[PDB]
Amino acid sequence: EEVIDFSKPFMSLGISIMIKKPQKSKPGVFSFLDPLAYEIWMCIVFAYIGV
Amino acid sequence: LRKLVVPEYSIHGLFCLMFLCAAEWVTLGLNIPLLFYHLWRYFHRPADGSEVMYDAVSIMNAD
Repeated sequence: EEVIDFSKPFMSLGISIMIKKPQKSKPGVFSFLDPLAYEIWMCIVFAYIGV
Repeated sequence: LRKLVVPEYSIHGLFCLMFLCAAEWVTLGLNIPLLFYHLWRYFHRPADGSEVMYDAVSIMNAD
């Protein structure tokens, strides 16, 4: 701008983050526990013990 | 009394295990000393017989 003259921006932008699209993750061993949180499983174990 | 001792110690051990898994450190610290006392009491048999925690012959002693 010190040596030329600009116009008002015709397109405003900024820095941003590019990532690879999340894919269907390869199922993990012990993915059969995913429907319930770990805390539920531990409470189940200790309720079994207590009962 | 002999038939009734193991449940107490093992249930207290269950308490200790539960508080370990839950990561409740303070209560586990408060409970470890009694755990070790029970362990020592059960596995020492200070009585010379060393066959039962309470022995009818050794029992009836005032001490």
